[PDB]
Amino acid sequence: VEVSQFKDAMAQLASAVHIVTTSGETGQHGFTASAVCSVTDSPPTLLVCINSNARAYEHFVKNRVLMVNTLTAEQSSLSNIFASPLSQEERFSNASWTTLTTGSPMLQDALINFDCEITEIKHVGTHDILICKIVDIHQSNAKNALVYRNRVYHSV
Amino acid sequence: VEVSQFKDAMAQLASAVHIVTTSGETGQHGFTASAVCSVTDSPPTLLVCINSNARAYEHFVKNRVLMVNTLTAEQSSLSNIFASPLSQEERFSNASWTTLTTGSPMLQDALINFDCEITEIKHVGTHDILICKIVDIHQSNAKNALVYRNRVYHSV
Repeated sequence: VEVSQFKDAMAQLASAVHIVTTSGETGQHGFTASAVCSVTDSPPTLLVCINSNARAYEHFVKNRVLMVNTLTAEQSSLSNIFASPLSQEERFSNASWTTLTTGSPMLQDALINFDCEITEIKHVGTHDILICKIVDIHQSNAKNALVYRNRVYHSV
Repeated sequence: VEVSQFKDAMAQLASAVHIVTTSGETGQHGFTASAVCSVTDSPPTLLVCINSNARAYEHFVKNRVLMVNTLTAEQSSLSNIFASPLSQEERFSNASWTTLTTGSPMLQDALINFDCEITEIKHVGTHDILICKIVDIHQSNAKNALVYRNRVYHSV
């Protein structure tokens, strides 16, 4: 199918919004993602799709850990910031961060935080699939989720 | 992490809802899925996670094509029907279906329809990842999406 048609069809597919981070000597690194889903509960595992040409990519390959920080309805600016060509220092300055187990930065006031080991990497052309065993979780209660659909944000 | 904690954390992660189908001599087969996301646009590709122990599974392995039918806000009963131990005949009787290119059943009145070839299969324990090249698309306009979060349905 044509790429434009696929992009317009994908614009219809509602998705949760996450900021996926990792830790480095280069310091903190992260990116906004929608292509995240659970895989299995034996053991709890999720996947994250990543552009293998992105600035982000080799930090994830090198470290082999990541945090999935699922965003609340109040964090749409942060979503945009982590999707845009800003330095990591500027990006991270816009929220508060800690760590769980891996050292990957945990976003404070997030909807959910899944700290993961990148167990394996599969190549799918311009993107890779990161298979991620979950090793620590923090969850919120009574918060609303950020959702992206029709190229705008929503509260669910 | 504990499975119960992971399930409760996943309950917070908003997701689109899809009915994933394929075609057979055994006839039509399908299942409700949330673990679906785009992968790449070179060429347009999505993935679908499937329980390799499910009744559904070997039909997908045998046929090597599937349709992702993304649901509208009006199709929550259909979502439940395709998640429950009903015969495929009973399931399919509850909507209208056609075909695009692969013969996988296309759900009428869906939000989006992605007809796919299952290019490769990766094993991740109890689940597999189906890598799916998109070969035909139908999209709706001006409809609302079904979203699942906190174990209940939503309109986005």
